[PDB]
Amino acid sequence: GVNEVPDYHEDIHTYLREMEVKCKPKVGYMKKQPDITNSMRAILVDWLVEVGEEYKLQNETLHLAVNYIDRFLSSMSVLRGKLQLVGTAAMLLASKFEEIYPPEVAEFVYITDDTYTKKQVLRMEHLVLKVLAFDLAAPTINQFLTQYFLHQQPANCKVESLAMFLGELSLIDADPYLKYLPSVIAAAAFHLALYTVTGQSWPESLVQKTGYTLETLKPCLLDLHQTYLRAPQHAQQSIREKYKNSKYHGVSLLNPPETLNV
Amino acid sequence: GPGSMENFQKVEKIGEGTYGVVYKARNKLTGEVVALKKIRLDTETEGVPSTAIREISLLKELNHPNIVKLLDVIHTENKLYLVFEFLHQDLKKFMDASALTGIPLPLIKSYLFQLLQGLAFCHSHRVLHRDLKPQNLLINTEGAIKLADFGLARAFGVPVRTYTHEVVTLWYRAPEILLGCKYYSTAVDIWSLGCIFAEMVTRRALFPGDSEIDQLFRIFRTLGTPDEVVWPGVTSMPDYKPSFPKWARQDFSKVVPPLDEDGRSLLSQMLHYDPNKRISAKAALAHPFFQDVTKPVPHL
Ligand SMILES: OCCn1cc(Br)cn1
Ligand SMILES: OCCn1cc(Br)cn1
Ligand SMILES: OCCn1cc(Br)cn1
Ligand SMILES: OCCn1cc(Br)cn1
Ligand SMILES: OCCn1cc(Br)cn1
Ligand SMILES: OCCn1cc(Br)cn1
Ligand SMILES: OCCn1cc(Br)cn1
Repeated sequence: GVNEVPDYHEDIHTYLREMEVKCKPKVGYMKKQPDITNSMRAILVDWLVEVGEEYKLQNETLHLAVNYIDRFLSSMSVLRGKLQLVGTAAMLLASKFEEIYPPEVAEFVYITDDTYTKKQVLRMEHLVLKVLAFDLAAPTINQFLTQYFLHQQPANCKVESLAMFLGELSLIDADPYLKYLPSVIAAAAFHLALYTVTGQSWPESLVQKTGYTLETLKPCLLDLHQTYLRAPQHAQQSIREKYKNSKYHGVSLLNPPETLNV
Repeated sequence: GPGSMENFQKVEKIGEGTYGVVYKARNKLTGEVVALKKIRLDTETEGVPSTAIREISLLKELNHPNIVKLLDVIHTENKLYLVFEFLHQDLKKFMDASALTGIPLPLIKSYLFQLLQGLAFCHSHRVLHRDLKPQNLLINTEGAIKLADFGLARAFGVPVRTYTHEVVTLWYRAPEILLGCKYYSTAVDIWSLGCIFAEMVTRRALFPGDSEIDQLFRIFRTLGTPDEVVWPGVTSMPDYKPSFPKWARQDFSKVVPPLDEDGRSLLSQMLHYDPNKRISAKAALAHPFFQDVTKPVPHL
């Protein structure tokens, strides 16, 4: 498993843990944002989910972009007219960072329905770079999830996809999920997926690796379990539509468990 | 970043990169000699190049004595200057100046050890270099060698996903890439250092192929054509062909005759076919080759 980098996985995990704390957005930047709301951010993220589906972008790219947006909005006040330009530049930067074949700038302009010019997008690109001080190699929920997946006895695709889906759902709702770190949402997502599919629970081995227990994960878990139950009703549905696709094993069609016994 | 172009004084051109020219420059207030890498964003209709975004973001968190330091980024709206720590020479030029004498074994040993430290640090921080070659390894007057040119580097996840296929200068490129495998990992950087290690001893590239197929054939002719025994899954790989000639593995003492038993051991593990068995930068630091290692200065 050199693909699983056995000589470095622990060093990497430890490092991401440190970086996730340094790249964390301000919990509650929206109260400090005069003209935008969590509702508008949900709309933006859901849109970005559809953009990534359309340009066949990695899941990582979506997660990076959301990170960039939240970090940006943590220090930069933005008018609702401009929120999408931030988002577009975030997704462009994410794509150039993470994708073998990023979509061209023009394609980003096109998906905003000429709301914005090529010149405006590339100028926000620079501004976002300036605000984040090129600090773009951010830990995401997925980077944690993929390592946690290695602890399955044995690997179950349904688990893997369901945990991806739940972690994605959390990107949508700044309240409450801005208050939990990627590593923690990923643990909650993993456990919830594992329990739903196989009945099993957070592995001792992941307690060893992460330090997290069901005790420490419980608050996030209760929030995530709620989001799962109410997801058919949520005003944003792009992620559910996305996760009906066979690519992801149709996991958005699986029934959430009514209780957790936690 | 505290930087502004007025405090720098250009000295001379020192090379070209993937974004334009590199210049040696002097900080006029501190005295510090730096290397400026200019990116002409003006010629860039697609905004800031992906190569630059990766190089800056990745080198911003790689602080290590054997990785070249990004000191600053000056982001004018017209141009982007990357301010780097300055180093006198690259390992390629030094090998050309050290011909007929050869690099002293102590200096090879020092250099390899340092390269392994820098790379271990890269790998430990989720970064693949993906273009290790002597041109991209910089040396100073104090006997330091440092990984440079992160324009092709990539932040990886665990396990790895499919990344770019066009990776690594051909002569330094690992078989798993040549055979078109869905997945490549940290092992591809070790392969490169493997080639570099041989190259430091012989003063010539170990596998100087002109085409992908010629590169493979040269590797196979030196290390033997791999089968399922030495490298399980090889015969299944996208660009494996059963028609491949089947060369015998040559005795490794004949690949690099001047090299001692410990050197041979180490090199053999760096050039193992199977990426899963290839030695890691971290493990290699403990190799007995390095028992008596010191850090002498370049001798020229
Ligand atoms: O300009 C309407 C407000 N708004 C922007 C986004 Br993106 C979502 N809502
Ligand atoms: O309503 C059309 C404009 N718009 C784009 C977003 Br994202 C939200 N609103
Ligand atoms: O809220 C943006 C998503 N995110 C947060 C961290 Br730390 C990494 N990604
Ligand atoms: O926006 C430029 C700030 N900066 C400094 C370094 Br080193 C990298 N980025
Ligand atoms: O506008 C010229 C500023 N400058 C360029 C170099 Br190289 C050093 N200083
Ligand atoms: O060989 C040129 C010297 N040098 C380049 C950089 Br980047 C740092 N130092
Ligand atoms: O690279 C593993 C060592 N080896 C290669 C052949 Br062919 C035989 N042994």
